[PDB]
Amino acid sequence: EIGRTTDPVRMYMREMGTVELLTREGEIDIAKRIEDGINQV
Amino acid sequence: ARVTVQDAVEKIGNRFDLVLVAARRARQMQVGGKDPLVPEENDKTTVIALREIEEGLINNQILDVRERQEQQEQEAA
Amino acid sequence: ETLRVDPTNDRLSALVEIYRMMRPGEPPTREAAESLFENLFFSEDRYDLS
Amino acid sequence: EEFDAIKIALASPDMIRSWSFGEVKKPETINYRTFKPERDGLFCARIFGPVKDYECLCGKYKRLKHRGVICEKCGVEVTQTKVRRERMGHIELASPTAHIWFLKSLPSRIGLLLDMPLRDIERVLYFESYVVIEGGMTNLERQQILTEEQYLDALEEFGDEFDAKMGAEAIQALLKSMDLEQECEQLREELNETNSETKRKKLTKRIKLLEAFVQSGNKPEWMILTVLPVLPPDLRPLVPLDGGRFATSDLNDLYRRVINRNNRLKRLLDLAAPDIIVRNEKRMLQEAVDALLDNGRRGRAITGSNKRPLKSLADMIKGKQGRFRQNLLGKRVDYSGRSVITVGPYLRLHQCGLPKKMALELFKPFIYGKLELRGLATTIKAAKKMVEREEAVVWDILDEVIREHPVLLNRAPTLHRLGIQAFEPVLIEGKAIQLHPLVCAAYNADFDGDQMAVHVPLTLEAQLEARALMMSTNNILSPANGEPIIVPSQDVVLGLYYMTRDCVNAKGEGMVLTGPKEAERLYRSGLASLHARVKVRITEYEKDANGELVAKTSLKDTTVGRAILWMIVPKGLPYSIVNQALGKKAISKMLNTCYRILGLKPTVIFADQIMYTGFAYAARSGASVGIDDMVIPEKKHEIISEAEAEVAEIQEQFQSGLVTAGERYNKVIDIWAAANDRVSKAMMDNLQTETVINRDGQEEKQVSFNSIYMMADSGARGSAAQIRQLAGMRGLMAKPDGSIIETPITANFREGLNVLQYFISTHGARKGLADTALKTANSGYLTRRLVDVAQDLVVTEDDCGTHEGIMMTPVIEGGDVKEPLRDRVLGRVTAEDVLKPGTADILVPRNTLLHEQWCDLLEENSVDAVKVRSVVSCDTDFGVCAHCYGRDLARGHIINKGEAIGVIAAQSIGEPGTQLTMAAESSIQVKNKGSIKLSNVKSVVNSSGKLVITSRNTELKLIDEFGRTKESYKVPYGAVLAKGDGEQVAGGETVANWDPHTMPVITEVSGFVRFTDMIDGQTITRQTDELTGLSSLVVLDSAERTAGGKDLRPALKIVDAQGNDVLIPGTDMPAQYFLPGKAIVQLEDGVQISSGDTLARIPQEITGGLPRVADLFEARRPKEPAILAEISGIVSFGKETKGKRRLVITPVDGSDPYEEMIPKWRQLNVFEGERVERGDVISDGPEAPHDILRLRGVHAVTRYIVNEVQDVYRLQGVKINDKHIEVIVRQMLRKATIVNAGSSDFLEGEQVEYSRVKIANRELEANGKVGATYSRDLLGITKASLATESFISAASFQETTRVLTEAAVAGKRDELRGLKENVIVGRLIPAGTGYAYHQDRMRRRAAG
Ligand SMILES: [Mg+2]
Ligand SMILES: [Zn+2]
Ligand SMILES: [Zn+2]
Repeated sequence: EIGRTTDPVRMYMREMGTVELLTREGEIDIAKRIEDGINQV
Repeated sequence: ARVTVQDAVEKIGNRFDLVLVAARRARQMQVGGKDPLVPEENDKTTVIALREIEEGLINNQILDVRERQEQQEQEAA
Repeated sequence: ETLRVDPTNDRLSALVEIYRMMRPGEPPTREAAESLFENLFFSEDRYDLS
Repeated sequence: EEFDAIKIALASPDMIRSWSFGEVKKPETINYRTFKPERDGLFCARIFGPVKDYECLCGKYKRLKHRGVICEKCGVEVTQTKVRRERMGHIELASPTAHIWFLKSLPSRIGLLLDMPLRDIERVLYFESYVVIEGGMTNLERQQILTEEQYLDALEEFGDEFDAKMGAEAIQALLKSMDLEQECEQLREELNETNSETKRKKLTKRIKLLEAFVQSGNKPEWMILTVLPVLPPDLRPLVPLDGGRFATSDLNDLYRRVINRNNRLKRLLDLAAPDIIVRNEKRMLQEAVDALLDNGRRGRAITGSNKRPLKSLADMIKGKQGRFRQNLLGKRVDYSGRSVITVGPYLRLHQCGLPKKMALELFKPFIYGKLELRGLATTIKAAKKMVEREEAVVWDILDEVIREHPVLLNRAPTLHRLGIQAFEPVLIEGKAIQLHPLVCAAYNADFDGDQMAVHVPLTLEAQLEARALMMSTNNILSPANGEPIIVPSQDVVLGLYYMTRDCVNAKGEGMVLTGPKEAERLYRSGLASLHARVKVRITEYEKDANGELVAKTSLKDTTVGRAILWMIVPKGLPYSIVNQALGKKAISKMLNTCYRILGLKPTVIFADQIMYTGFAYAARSGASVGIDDMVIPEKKHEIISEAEAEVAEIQEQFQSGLVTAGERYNKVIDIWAAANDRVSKAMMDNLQTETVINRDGQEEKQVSFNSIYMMADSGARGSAAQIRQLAGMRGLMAKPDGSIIETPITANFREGLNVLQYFISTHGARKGLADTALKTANSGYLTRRLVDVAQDLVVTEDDCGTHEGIMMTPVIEGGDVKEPLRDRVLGRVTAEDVLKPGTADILVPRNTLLHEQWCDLLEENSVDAVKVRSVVSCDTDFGVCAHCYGRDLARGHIINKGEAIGVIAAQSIGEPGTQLTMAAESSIQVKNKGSIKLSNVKSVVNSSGKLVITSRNTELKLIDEFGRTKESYKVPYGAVLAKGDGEQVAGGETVANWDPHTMPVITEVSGFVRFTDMIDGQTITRQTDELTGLSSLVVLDSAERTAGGKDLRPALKIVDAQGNDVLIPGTDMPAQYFLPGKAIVQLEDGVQISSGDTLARIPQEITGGLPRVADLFEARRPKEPAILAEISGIVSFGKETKGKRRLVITPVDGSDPYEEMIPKWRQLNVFEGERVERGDVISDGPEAPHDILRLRGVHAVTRYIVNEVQDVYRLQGVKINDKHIEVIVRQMLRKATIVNAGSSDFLEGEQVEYSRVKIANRELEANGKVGATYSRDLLGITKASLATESFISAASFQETTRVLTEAAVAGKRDELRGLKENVIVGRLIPAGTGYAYHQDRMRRRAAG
């Protein structure tokens, strides 16, 4: 479908649109996993 | 001469050859310190060269012979 | 004859066609196409025949 | 220092580091308080050199003790400042980046090497999809695009053998791995099996690229950048404006953002970021590099701070305002001045008046020098102060300096070479330059506010060639055509006309005078008039056999004025020149005669004296213009009223319905045109010869002395049309675009127009004015293209020794002779003499210049066709010989070796461009008496005893008593004639008759007619008429033919009572008259047709300006080209396919059948198998030059182009010698294409220079071997100029980026032959004075 949109801004927004937000639970989940990795090392 | 240069061209041939020959002769007169063959009559070196060429005194062959003789004499001493 | 050549079928496909003609390279969501068409020709602050 | 050639090639990264003096790491430029440069910024002193000469920042290593030594502490080397103009830097990119020029500039070289469509490289570079570098496992291959998820699918399964990459790294890895030799050989093999024309040519071009790319030594890897160079600071300055602000070039900005993105990419990679972020950075870096190298080609141009796009490097090279045209081919100049011009009539032909102030300024240093020589000033500063205070000795010195020193006068636009001329100065006061009146025509100058520029030649050689080549007394003939340019004009002509004209009895009839001196003494004492008819004793001189002047004395009948004028005329000319009332033509002819008899110097002096006398006597005449001088016919209102009443009655008759709109409109226009002509003729009759004088007795009638009539006759300024507007009617006008208004303007300028008539005339006024305004630009562009194509031409040899030529005949278009020979052959060299033993015993010796005398001989012997040596056939390489050229029109002799022909030709053709704009066909009627000679005629006698012609090309002529052609005509096919060949026709007679809106198939014999393969309903239609009941049969074509009647080809059998057809004697052809479709026979089947009757009736029912010549020279293809017969033999139709008309020519002797597709709706002139030859026309329409060249040959295309260009100029009365158009055509046939395997390194389909092929071919034929076979191609002006063997010439011309890319890839080498090349590099051109110099360097190639 790509209409050869050479505009880099369009490519950036198209790439970033895929990943979806998640709040109040993930942040805690990922922070815990980061601290766990650091504690392991 | 002063007005029209037809006779010199007729004497030598090409206009371009005329320009080159008369230029080297005029340089000779101006800076080399030679003596004009024809009378001054209050003329620039350019027109003196053209009048010399006009009446058969200066020509490429004659200039070459003169220069070779001068070089030969200079190297002799 | 124009209908026979016309590829789009319903309203929504037509809006999608216009949307990807005006802004090529972007995904044509419902709301985006709707807003584009309205603001394009029928909105007070974006069109004026004095 | 000294060099020989310039070469271009790609730059390897190590090369770019080789240029560098250090790498630039920070984007800083200068410090904000102390404006010194920063440590590693864009302006560092360490890498680009020191700011101030011989002084480092600390200054510890100073006083020129350390030369080249680097002061370590401040890092600043102690040398000159100029180095900041030439040292370069570099930048090491974190990720390889593609060079835009080799990616987008079509055909996209990167695409050609890898054989990938462009969009695929695009999608790879912008990180949108993967690409497979190396599939060792058989699943995948090289150059296969992999989508995002597809790569995951292939990796998870296979892995560890799967190389896929994305972005510029991938492209560089692809190029680095690809081996050229393999594909070279593979494609060489592949062309050997199958040649699909499209596939064949694309493979040829790709093989060409690979072979050249291997030869040049470049490697494809280098098309992608890893190191990027940085231009020296002083070519992108950052300078302080006086107001405290700073001015900067845009390259500073573009470089800064490239450096910023690069630094941040390094930071990102060092920091281990997620992949989407680094992909973003990589794209932005690539975009920044693209915007640096060429802005806006990547789609969206980066705009500066203001609103506008930043201007990048390619922008600095390309345009009309790039380096090439604006600073290298033409540049601003010292020692020059400019001012308004004014007429000085007292000057001699070689002088110009120069203001004192301009002269004082221009010749400044000369004055300083001679002030020091004479001791009047000790030092130069004293000389300055002497000059600025203008002491008297300064003026004396200046007068001594300018003497004998010529200056150059120029007026822009410089259309032709006479726009720059050298004059000798005369110092005047005032501030305007004084120009001699006679040279205005050459300059196209008028004294109403123009300005001219003055330049000073400096060296001795410059002075000499200003005096010899450029002086105004050397330019009296034009180089375009041979006619003189010094031509007396307005006031001069009026004075000479008034002085010469004669009058009845006025003072001093019939006195007898002892020569002109008494005539002057009489006239100036008031004892006689200038017009008296008197008898004067005159002595002419006449040049003898050996140049002697014989004197002859006689008693002539003349006037006082002519006697006085005779005192000027140099001795040698006849008296008959002066003895008639002189106009403009007479004066110009007088000068021309004096030139070709006496020489140059007498004509110069004579031209001056003519000017002086003309002014003097024009002033003494006191001619003036009052309003009573515009007389109006006494019977104008009668004509107007009659025309008005007649138009009123025709309009009244219209409402009876007897007259339609078109009838009424045409009738009214015709009426008003007739009335206009009657009014104009009555006005001229009343005006021109209206003076009745008593001749000592009764009345007499003579031409009038009306002042406006004088200005008309003399050719001074007026014309007939202007006077018509002043005194007759103003005429008919046209609506804005085409239509001509019905009611004309009946008033004239003496009477005054009214509101509506004025408004009507304004339309045409503005249209014409806008036309000129917007036509000048097209003229300029055309002449620029012409100059660039043909610049390399210079006369190089003396005699190529060729035996070719062009046959030339006088142009006999229509009825009247457009051009005789003497205008068309004068001054050309005859090759392969034409002898006529017999009637004329014609002897023309070989290789002679056609003087006037030889032309006179030709006229009196009355020969018509002569073969003449021509430039297009010359055999010299890289030039033309003197002999194939002919005269040097401006000078008057055989042309000198070393003169620049091409520029002269282009200028002479392009100069008149500005003044260049923007049906009773029943039978053939002979104008004058003569004899008929037909040529190429197929005749058949009918029962009526009238000659019927079936030949396609039949030409009618008119041989006179002396054996010349006076008329020529084109007899159409199937036209009935009146008389046969041989007898003398009479003036006015009609010789041919045919149906205009019909092409009839004419019968030859009688008998019974059988309608074959033509059924009603399938092939024809029933047509029923009224009570009379006359039916007509009309053949329907296969378009509407039913499926059952498709194979039926209509034909007419001509049978006798027994049916047997008698065969034509000797010939075995069967009488099978298969008439093609729509053979409309009104008479039904079984009707006796007489011989000569119509069988079928098929009916048959121009830019011309500056665009016309622009299209002729550009070799554009007409939209509807006539088709030509390629190969002789038999012609037929074949099997139609989808309606594709199928044309099969099988040769009579040749075996190979040749097929042509034909468009459906186009008609065919020929019916069936005929004897059609090479390039026999078969369809109707404009003809294409390409086809002419392929079929007829080179001489044909030259003749075609010459004729159809010259028509456009003749229609405007512009005279140009054909030689120049021949030169342009020569330069326009430069290339050839090879169809053979020869012995040399050529190929199928290559395009190479014709000269190169000639050299290789003659070289091999000196060794026995057989060379390749070629065919010349014809290319337009722009193509041919863009395809030279030199990238500097082409690059300066047009389309810079494309030609630079091709040259860079192919590794070209420029050898500096042309004139533009040497001009750019600052050298002596290889033409004229410089010629000798280069030839010396040529022999230096012998000792190397
Ligand atoms: Mg003017
Ligand atoms: Zn230092
Ligand atoms: Zn030649």
